[PDB]
Amino acid sequence: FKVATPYSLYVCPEGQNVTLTCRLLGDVTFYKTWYRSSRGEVQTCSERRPIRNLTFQDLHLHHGGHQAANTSHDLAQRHGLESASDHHGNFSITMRNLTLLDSGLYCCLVVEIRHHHSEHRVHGAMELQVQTGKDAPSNCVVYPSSS
Ligand SMILES: *[C@@H]1O[C@H](CO)[C@@H](O)[C@H](O)[C@H]1NC(C)=O
Repeated sequence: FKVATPYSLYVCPEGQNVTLTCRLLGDVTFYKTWYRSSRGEVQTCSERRPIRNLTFQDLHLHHGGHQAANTSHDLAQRHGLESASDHHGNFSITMRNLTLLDSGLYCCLVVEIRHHHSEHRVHGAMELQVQTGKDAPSNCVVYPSSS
């Protein structure tokens, strides 16, 4: 049971939209959320820092394997953040109108809860650099995670 991050680096200009993506390979509930963190030597995605004033708890989803889930219209409208899990193990966070305060190390956490004492936690890490200089790209440049 594991998480694939297609892309480890996203380099976007201010004012763009970006979707950060994690993909799930593998009844049971899932807890899935997003937070900014840091890339430690032995542990990455431990510390849970806010994304634009919201926390992993605000952005979290809780859904069954036959189920999709997304954050509310009022969250999207108010914070320009949409977190969404489709039926195909695609888990994403869509950020509207990037500012330089959006840069950071983003983590998707996915918890498989098979039972009260049976939780498996997996995370994916990806950097978002929001650029502001004359050389900033016209839209997101993205760097694959692998091969
Ligand atoms: C970002 O997304 C919204 C759709 O919610 C759209 O109105 C806007 O044109 C988009 N901005 C860019 C730069 O694509």
